Amino acid sequence: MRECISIHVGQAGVQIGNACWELYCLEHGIQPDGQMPSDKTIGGGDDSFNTFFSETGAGKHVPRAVFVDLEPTVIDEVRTGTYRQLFHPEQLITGKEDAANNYARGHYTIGKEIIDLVLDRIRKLADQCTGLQGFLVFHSFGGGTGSGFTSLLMERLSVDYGKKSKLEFSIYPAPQVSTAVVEPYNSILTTHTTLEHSDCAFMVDNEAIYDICRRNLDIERPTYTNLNRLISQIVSSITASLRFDGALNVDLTEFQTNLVPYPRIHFPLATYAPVISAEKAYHEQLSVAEITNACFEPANQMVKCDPRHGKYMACCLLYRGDVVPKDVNAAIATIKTKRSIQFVDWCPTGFKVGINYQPPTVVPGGDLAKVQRAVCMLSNTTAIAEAWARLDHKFDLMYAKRAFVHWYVGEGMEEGEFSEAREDMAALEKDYEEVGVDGEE
Amino acid sequence: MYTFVVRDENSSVYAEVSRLLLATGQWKRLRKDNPRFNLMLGERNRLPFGRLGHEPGLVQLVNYYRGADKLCRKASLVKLIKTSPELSESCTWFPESYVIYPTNLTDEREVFLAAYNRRREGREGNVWIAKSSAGAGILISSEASELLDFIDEQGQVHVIQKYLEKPLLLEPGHRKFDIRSWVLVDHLYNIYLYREGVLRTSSEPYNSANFQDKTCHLTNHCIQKEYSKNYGRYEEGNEMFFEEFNQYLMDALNTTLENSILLQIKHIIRSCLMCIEPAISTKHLHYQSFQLFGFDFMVDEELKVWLIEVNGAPACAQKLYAELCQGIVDVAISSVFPLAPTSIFIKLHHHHHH
Amino acid sequence: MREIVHIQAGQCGNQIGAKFWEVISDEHGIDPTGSYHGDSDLQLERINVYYNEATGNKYVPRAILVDLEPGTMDSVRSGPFGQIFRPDNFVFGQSGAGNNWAKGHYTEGAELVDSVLDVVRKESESCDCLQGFQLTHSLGGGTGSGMGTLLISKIREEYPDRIMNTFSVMPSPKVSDTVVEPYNATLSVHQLVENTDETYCIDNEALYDICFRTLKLTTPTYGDLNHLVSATMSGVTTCLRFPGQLNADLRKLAVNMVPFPRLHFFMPGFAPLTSRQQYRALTVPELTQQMFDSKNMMAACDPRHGRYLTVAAIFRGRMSMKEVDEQMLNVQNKNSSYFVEWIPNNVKTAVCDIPPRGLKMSATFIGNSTAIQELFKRISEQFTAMFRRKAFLHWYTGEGMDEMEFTEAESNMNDLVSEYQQYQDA
Amino acid sequence: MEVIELNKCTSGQSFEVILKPPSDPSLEEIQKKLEAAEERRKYQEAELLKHLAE
Ligand SMILES: C=C/C=C\[C@H](C)[C@H](OC(N)=O)[C@@H](C)[C@H](O)[C@@H](C)C/C(C)=C\[C@H](C)[C@@H](O)[C@@H](C)/C=C\[C@@H](O)C[C@@H]1OC(=O)[C@H](C)[C@@H](O)[C@H]1C
Ligand SMILES: Nc1nc2c(ncn2[C@@H]2O[C@H](COP(=O)(O)OP(=O)(O)OP(=O)(O)O)[C@@H](O)[C@H]2O)c(=O)[nH]1
Ligand SMILES: Nc1ncnc2c1ncn2[C@@H]1O[C@H](COP(=O)(O)OP(=O)(O)CP(=O)(O)O)[C@@H](O)[C@H]1O
Ligand SMILES: Nc1nc2c(ncn2[C@@H]2O[C@H](COP(=O)(O)OP(=O)(O)O)[C@@H](O)[C@H]2O)c(=O)[nH]1
Ligand SMILES: [Ca+2]
Ligand SMILES: [Ca+2]
Ligand SMILES: [Ca+2]
Ligand SMILES: [Mg+2]
Ligand SMILES: [Mg+2]
Ligand SMILES: [Mg+2]
Repeated sequence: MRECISIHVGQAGVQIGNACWELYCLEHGIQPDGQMPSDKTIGGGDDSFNTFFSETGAGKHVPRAVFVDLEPTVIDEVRTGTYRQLFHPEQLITGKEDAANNYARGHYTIGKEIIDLVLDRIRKLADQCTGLQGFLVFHSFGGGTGSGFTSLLMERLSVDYGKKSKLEFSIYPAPQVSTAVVEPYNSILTTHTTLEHSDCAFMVDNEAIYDICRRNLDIERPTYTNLNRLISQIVSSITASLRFDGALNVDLTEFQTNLVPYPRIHFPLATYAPVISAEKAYHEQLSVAEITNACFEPANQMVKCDPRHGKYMACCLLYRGDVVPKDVNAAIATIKTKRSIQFVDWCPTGFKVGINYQPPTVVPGGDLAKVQRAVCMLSNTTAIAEAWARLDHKFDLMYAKRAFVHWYVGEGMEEGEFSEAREDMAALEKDYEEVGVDGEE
Repeated sequence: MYTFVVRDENSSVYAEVSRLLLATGQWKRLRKDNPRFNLMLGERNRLPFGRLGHEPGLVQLVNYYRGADKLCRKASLVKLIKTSPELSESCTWFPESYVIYPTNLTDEREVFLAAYNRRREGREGNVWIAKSSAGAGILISSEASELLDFIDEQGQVHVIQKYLEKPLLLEPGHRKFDIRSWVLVDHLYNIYLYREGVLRTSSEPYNSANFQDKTCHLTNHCIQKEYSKNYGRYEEGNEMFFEEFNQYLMDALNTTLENSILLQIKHIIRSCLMCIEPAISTKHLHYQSFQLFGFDFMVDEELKVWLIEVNGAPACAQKLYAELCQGIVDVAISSVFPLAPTSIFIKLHHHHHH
Repeated sequence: MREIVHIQAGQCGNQIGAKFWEVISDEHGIDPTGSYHGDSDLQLERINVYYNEATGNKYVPRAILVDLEPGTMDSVRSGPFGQIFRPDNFVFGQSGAGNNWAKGHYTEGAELVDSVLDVVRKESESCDCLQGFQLTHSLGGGTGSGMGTLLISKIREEYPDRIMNTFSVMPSPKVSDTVVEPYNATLSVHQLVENTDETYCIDNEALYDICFRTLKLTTPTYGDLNHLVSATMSGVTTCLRFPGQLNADLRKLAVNMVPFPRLHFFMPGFAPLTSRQQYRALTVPELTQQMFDSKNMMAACDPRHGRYLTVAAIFRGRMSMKEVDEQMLNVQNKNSSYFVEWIPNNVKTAVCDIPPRGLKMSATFIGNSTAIQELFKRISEQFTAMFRRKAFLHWYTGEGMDEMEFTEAESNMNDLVSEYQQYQDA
Repeated sequence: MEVIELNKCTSGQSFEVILKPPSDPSLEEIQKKLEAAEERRKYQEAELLKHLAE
């Protein structure tokens, strides 16, 4: 068994974190007070769930997690909430005033003053680990803390934990729920400085989740609560391999090995099905073929884009529930004869498949219906570069006029960091194009 | 009030579509870089499809299908036909073709020579034609050596295609021609064949003993108006329209345009577009597409129809601009953005059971 | 707790400020004696942003009242909620400022300003995490304008890393006390250009025209104008005073609204504006259309004469957020040309469940529009018409000012006008 | 369509199907960056206070 430490940064990171740990407790049979009746080894153990939970002598199962935010009110929810007994104070870190949606404020001005405290608290967790794998880092692109402090933290983690893997779960900005006009700046600045420090990053576009919640959960105006419950379901599918018995993606290194042959191109697309409303009075249960076919619909992707007009480098299918290999292979055969699926020439056309027999857990009284079988597909497709193109275009529009730039320079950032970051993104877009792509008539 | 942007100033068809939209009084044109449009009349090259369909509260439509280039490039069309089971290497309405990369750059040179050699041995007609999308640029020859060498002198991909030695010749004049069909595919992937086509004719008598002089061999409107003395002699602008061509077919061959030719044209159009539908359909996509295509056909003396190529950004015949452009607005645009007959189109559909 | 420290200076500043505290005290369920009598926890959740908690569960406005004569603050103290203010936070002289920026800024105001800063420090010292300051004042008089901008400069020196926000009443010949108002306002605008992060521009002629034309008040009083302003101030600060995601504090608001440091002058607006049919239900579509109607805006500038750099819209009351989003998207999608295209998604919308007293719903508009240049052009024209003849200058040179300072103020405001124009053409 | 590396346990199973074969900054440097930005904030603030002193 090898430990993983989760790090939740800023409002989005923290609130998504609270949704995930809630779901993990429900999946593992851990009560709000930390007790876990099914765990017969009191006060210790090296089971798969111990990758995410340590144990006290009193039998408390404590998340290997640190929460960090530059303002106290979101993390005060956690101190005060249903699972408050789960965490001890040293795991929750708050400042007094936030980064004001300003990467420079998060990275340089405030980050400089809190980074050593955060590393100290992380060090305390690492000292409990017999064989630390690395880190799972949750944050928004758009917030000043999620963008700026995370990139600082990622740099320092590479220094203090050089051999350790670092995965990201990143919330890509959507104007339908966004709170700052400058989020394109923050996104590109943080991507630039974090790029070399992250081994694999799962981007979730709030636009996609928002529209899935509206369309499939019939929620007229989704809240962060609706959004995060769905995000936690996807995160859980992705990390289930680290927390349950299995032979696929059983450690962080395997995520890179299976999904990322090209280091800079480390952003797999997640696709998830089925998403069914709990208020739906009559629901016909979807087959293995139907939920698998749904993995190739943009409407079910965590980022809207068109994989038909890109190339695959890798594809992983992660099932939960009543699924056997026979039905997966029958579904895949059919899908290949009907769908556009081009792999790059230097990779095999194939799928790595994981099945966990335990169907998805749902939060009691939540939006999601219990289903007999579900699947998360992780594919490294060049199509996800569409999201970088979108972001880079908005960045260009504002930067050409230097709109809002004085806010960043005012915190000690040089204007040159803007163009440097944008140049790095230009190369990233070109990398995707090289991998992915070959009037008056 | 619906909104749209124009990003191809060079398009006659969509200049007229734009003109019409404004005339409805219910469409407003924005600056070409305003993202809050309902409708994009896109640029021909590197249209940013990746930025479409991400505008909260705006249904967005564009006048190109991402991926249609597979059909609309010479080399891409050859590859698409040979590798698609629904079309296949034994497809009967497309001339034997090969993709050849200049030796200064897979490549079917040896496969071409083998087929070429077989014909040369069996006394068969052996005139092939070299051409490429990078042209205005064409070479017709019965010698493989000339064909392959002409391509090396260039730096772009080429296609060597079997030259139809037995074309249908119009009389009087003993002259060659090709048929242009305009096809509109809407956002639901309804395939609409414009009822009016045009025959782009050669005003020079066809001569099989001289491929050196290409004016009697190439029916392109530009070439005829430039290098042909008899331009406009038989018909205005070397364009014969379907009514006259039908009357000719009745008079001369005791048949009809519909029977002898259009059945095959409709078959070919539907085969091509249904083949790539899965690759390009926007049915469940966050933005929608339509596109106007220009299919080019040749007819041989046995009244067999051959596909020559598909154009992704066609112009129209002057006399037909108004009708077709109104047709575009009615079926492609107002279908998505309704305003506050006897269609001009033939909906191509067929569901044979087996 | 992100505390805001409120300052109100001079006659206009104190009359509007008093009305403002009356209005938001009613919203938070605070009675005139500082006792809480509300029925919703939403009322207290962010109450500490504007109020301190005294002994006996009393809430006291974090407010400093400043004047160079005692009259208006006497009236405030004798007014409805006058006893709610901290007695030590009344800071005043006796000689007045005579509608004279120089008296406010350099002579009379100078003698008083340190005592004001002492009270400002006392309030700041007890803040757990001070956001910054909001000042209410007029630009056309002497105390609010001259001493108000002196205060702002000294506050910036002592608190350089805190946000400075003003509600600034711009003079108009149509609703005017003295002919020197354009002098006082031109002098003050240069101060605001350099030393505030956000300035809400309230034109007295706009207020008057709303009262006369739309509200059908035959003879509007300063009292009528001030209730409009108070309602607007309540709306624009809703995001600071109640739970919310968007523009929830002064700095995040500035980062969203101010793309260039000098262009931080906002046009506010309020809906509904209804004449005494007053019981008629208002719809979201109607709120939205009126909120964006030039007639509902308070800078007397035609929005169609310029472009929006950024817009914040706040809706209050129980309503469909789905419909709000739809209606806001409609306004932008149907008049997209009036929003600069080089700041994507530059219109932000907030919804708060608690509506103003006596309304089912309301909407407040904050626009950073280049059309605000018309306001400064008007002031500049009135300034020059007098200054070219050096008319009325002796009132100022008698306090030690020289003509060169007027020349520089003039140049500064014309520079500001030019800066707006370049982004209107961008 | 070859299945490979089939692994089974009580909690589930995993395998691979192939349809077709193929054809940092040091602590010191981070420090200097953070201190350089802090220095620039100090300079800008010093300049402001000078302006206000005048
Ligand atoms: C002159 C119009 C007075 C009232 C109107 C009928 C309207 O009242 C209702 N209930 O719809 C209000 C909202 C008007 O549209 C406003 C323009 C009135 C306005 C703010 C100012 C006038 C210039 C001024 O004469 C003032 C003394 C008159 C009435 C105020 O007591 C109305 C209340 O004032 C508020 O602060 C809240 C928004 C809310 O409680 C509001 C009902
Ligand atoms: N999915 C999801 N997105 C969120 C949540 N909270 C914030 N966001 C998104 O995150 C971006 C704003 O960043 P935040 O995480 O709120 O900012 P922060 O990291 O706290 O940084 P500062 O507040 O600027 O110090 C916007 O795009 C929001 O839509 C959440 O709970 N779930
Ligand atoms: N295989 C073939 N056999 C006989 N004639 C051919 C031929 N290929 C091309 N031609 C002649 O050459 C002309 C141009 O060919 P092609 O269509 O491939 O290039 P192009 O795109 O420049 C003209 P267009 O697309 O407008 O028809 C055709 O109109 C036809 O008359
Ligand atoms: N809206 C409003 N404007 C006022 C009020 N009192 C004065 N004014 C305006 O304020 C300016 C005069 O400044 P005033 O505040 O009286 O001078 P001060 O006491 O020296 O600050 C002129 O533009 C007046 O029109 C008021 O109560 N409400
Ligand atoms: Ca144990
Ligand atoms: Ca590393
Ligand atoms: Ca004195
Ligand atoms: Mg935050
Ligand atoms: Mg062509
Ligand atoms: Mg007065």
